Amino acid sequence: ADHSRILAKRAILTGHPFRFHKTVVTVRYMFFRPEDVEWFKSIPLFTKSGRSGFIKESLGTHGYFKATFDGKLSAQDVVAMSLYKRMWPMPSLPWN
Amino acid sequence: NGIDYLALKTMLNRDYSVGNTIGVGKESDIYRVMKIHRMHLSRAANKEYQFMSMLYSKGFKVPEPFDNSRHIVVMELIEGYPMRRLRKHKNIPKLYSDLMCFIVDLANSGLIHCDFNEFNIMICGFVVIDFPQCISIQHQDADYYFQRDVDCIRRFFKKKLKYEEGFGDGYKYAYPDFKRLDELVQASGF
Amino acid sequence: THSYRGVDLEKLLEMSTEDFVKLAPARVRRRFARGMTSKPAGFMKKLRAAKLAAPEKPAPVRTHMRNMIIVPEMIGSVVGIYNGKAFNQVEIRPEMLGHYLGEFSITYTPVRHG
Amino acid sequence: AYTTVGSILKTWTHGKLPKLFKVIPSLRNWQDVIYVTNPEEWSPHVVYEATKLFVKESQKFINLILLERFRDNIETSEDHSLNYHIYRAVKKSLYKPSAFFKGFLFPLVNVREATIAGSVLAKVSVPALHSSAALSYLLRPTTVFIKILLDKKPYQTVDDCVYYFPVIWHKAFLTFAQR
RNA sequence: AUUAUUGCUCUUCAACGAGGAAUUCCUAGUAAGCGCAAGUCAUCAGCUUGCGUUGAUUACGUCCCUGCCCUGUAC
RNA sequence: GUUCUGGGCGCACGCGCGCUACACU
RNA sequence: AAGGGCACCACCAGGAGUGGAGCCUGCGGCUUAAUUUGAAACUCACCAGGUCCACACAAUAAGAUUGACAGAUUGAGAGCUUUCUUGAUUUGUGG
Repeated sequence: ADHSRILAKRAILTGHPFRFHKTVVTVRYMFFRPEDVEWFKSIPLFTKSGRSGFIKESLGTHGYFKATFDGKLSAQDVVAMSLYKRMWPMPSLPWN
Repeated sequence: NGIDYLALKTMLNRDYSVGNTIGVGKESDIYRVMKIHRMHLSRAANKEYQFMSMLYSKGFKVPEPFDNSRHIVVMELIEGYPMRRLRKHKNIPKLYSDLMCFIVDLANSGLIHCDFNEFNIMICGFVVIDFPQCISIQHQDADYYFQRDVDCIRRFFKKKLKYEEGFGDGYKYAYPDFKRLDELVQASGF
Repeated sequence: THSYRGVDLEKLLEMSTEDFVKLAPARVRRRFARGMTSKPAGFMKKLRAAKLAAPEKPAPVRTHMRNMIIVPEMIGSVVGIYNGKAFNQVEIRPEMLGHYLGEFSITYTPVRHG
Repeated sequence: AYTTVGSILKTWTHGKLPKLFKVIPSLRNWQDVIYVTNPEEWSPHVVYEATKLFVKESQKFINLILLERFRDNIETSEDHSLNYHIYRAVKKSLYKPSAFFKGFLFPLVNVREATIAGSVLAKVSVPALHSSAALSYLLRPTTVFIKILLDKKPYQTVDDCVYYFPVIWHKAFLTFAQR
C-alpha cells in the first residue's frame, strides 16, 4: 500500500518546423490561435532528435510561432512539447 | 564566463519582482532596482554596499540599501527625475540654501564629494544617488575640490534659474567655505 | 451653407468632374492631367447603380482603391474602405471633397508602451 | 514597326494577352514575321502562352527557337534548371510526337541538361508507332536517355537491341532484358 | 506621392550661454577648415571612396598605463 | 507549388557612428 | 610541463573632438496582423484575402478530351451565357 505512488498522464503535442533562419525557426499546425500560443508559452520545447528550445512569441493570426533551439534543425526533425495530468485509482468490488 | 549567469544563484534563492532593463553601462549594469557590477574583484560591491549602508544609517538623503551578494546589489527605486532638466521649481531660494547645508554635513562627517553636480542629483525634494571616487577631508586637495562643488552649484542657479542658520540672501552668509567616517572607509587620505 | 472655394453647394453636384478639376490644388490637377486610369470607371459604374436603386441609404460598396480622389459625383454614398486587413465604413460628406479615400482608414494601431 | 506591339512582351503574363500578338499566327508569313516580335524578349509566361497558341511546320517554331530558349533558360539560369513556365511549356509541348522528336529530340543529341529534359519526356504517354522510331534514332553518355525512353514497357526494336547488345548503361541494358 | 520623393514662396521661432563621470584619432603639404566628382539610382543621403584649396601648435622620448614578443624556491 | 490586390519594412527607453549651433576671429 | 624588446588601435607634450541641446541613423528593447532576415509596386524573404495546378486493378469514351468570337462574376477574373472546332485520355482503391 502506497498512496504516494503518483501517476501522471503524459501528453505530447507535435508540430512541423517549416522555415529556418540562423537564429530562429518557425513551426506550423501545433496551434491555431495566437491566444493559445501565448497561454502555453512557458513550457519548454524539445526535438525528438534531442535538442531543447522555447517559444519566442506568436506570429500572425493562424497560430504560427517562432522558436529558438540548441542548434540547427531541419524539416526532417519534428518539434514536440510534453504535458502531464494527475490520475487517480478507481474503486473495486467483490466478485463471485 | 557562465558565472555571468550562474552568479545569480545565491541572490536568486535568497531574494521578488522580475525587474526590467534600465540601462547598460561601462562599469556596471542596472535593471525594485538591481545594480550588477563589472570576474572576481567586483565582489567592490561589498565596499559599495557597506558604504551606502553606513550613510543611510546616518540621516542622509540616500536610497535605502536592502541586500547584497555575489556582485549584486538591490536598492530603493527613485521616484523623481534628473535635476539637469529642472527649470521651474516653486521655491528655488530654499532649494539653493539647503543644497549648501548638505555639503556642510559631509564635511562634518569628514567627507567630500568629487562631483556634487547635476548629473547625479535627482528630484527636502531631492536625493543624491551615487558617490564615485569620494575622498576624505584630510586629502591634500580637499579644499580645492570643496570649492569646486560650491561654485558648480552656484553656476547652475545663475545660468538657468537666474537666482544668485542657512545660506544666501535672507541669511547671514552668502555661501559656505571650506575653512568655515573617513577612518572607517579610508577611500583616500587615511 | 457649405461652400467650396466660393462655389456654393447647390451649384456643386451640377458641376462636372472636368469642371471641378479647375478649382483643385496642384496635386489633383497634375493627377488628372497625367491621365487617371480606367479603374475608377468600374467603381463609378457600380456606385451609380447602388445609389439609383436605393430606397432612402444606398448601403456600402467596398473597394481597395485607397489612391482615389473624392469627387462631387460620389457625395452622399456610403463606402467600405479596405485597410490592408479589415474594411472601414464611411459616408461621403461634402467636406471630404478633394481628399484621398486612404485618409479615412488607419493602416496601423496606436502604440502605448504599456 | 511591330515593336509597337512587341514592347508589351516583357509583361504579358500578368493577364489577358494582347490580340495584336495572339492574332499573329493567323498570318502565313508569321513564321518569318514572328521574329519581328522580338521573341527573345518575351517573358516565359508568354512563351508558355505562345506554346499553347502555337498549336508539321510548327516544328520550325518549336525547334526554331523554343528549344533554344529551353537550353538558354537551363544554361542561363543561375540554378542550372529550367523555369517552371518553360518546363510547363515543355511538358505542354509534344502535342505532335514527330514534332517533339523531329524538333526537340534529335537536335538535342551537358549531361545535367539531358537529365532535366528526360524528367519531362517521361511525364506523359506516347504512341508506340512513334516510340519505335524513337528507339531507332536512339540506337544511333548523352544518348543514355534512351534507357529512360525504353522504360515505357517491333521487329526493328528487337534488331535495335541486337545492334546495341556506367551503371545506368548496364542498368538500361538490364531493363532491355525485361521483355 | 494619403502615414507625404524632392524643389520653390510666405508665415510660425522651440532647446541651446562651449557641456559631469568617462573616451576617440594624430608627427608635415600630415591634423583641421572648405568644396567637388564618382558609387547606388525612375525620383530620393546628413552615407562611402577619391580629388583639390587654405594650412598650424607640440615631441623626435619612454616602459608609467595598456597590449604584444623573447630567455621554478611563499606561492 | 503558381499568381493578383491592399498593408508592413510604428517608439516610455538604453547604447553607438554622425549633421547643425551657442555668435563680432 | 624575473629580466630584455616594441607600438600615438600605448603613454608623455599638445591639437581637434565625443560625452551636455535639436535632428538624421545603426542595434537592443517595446508595440503590432506583419513591423522579414540608397524598401512607395517589384526587390520582398513578412501580414490579410483571392483564384489556378508513378504504376496495377474496377468503371468510362471515337467523341476520352483540346481550343476560339461577343458578353459575364468578386475586395482580387480570365475561351459561365452563347456554339462552333479537334481526335485517343478520364473517375475510383492499393509510390
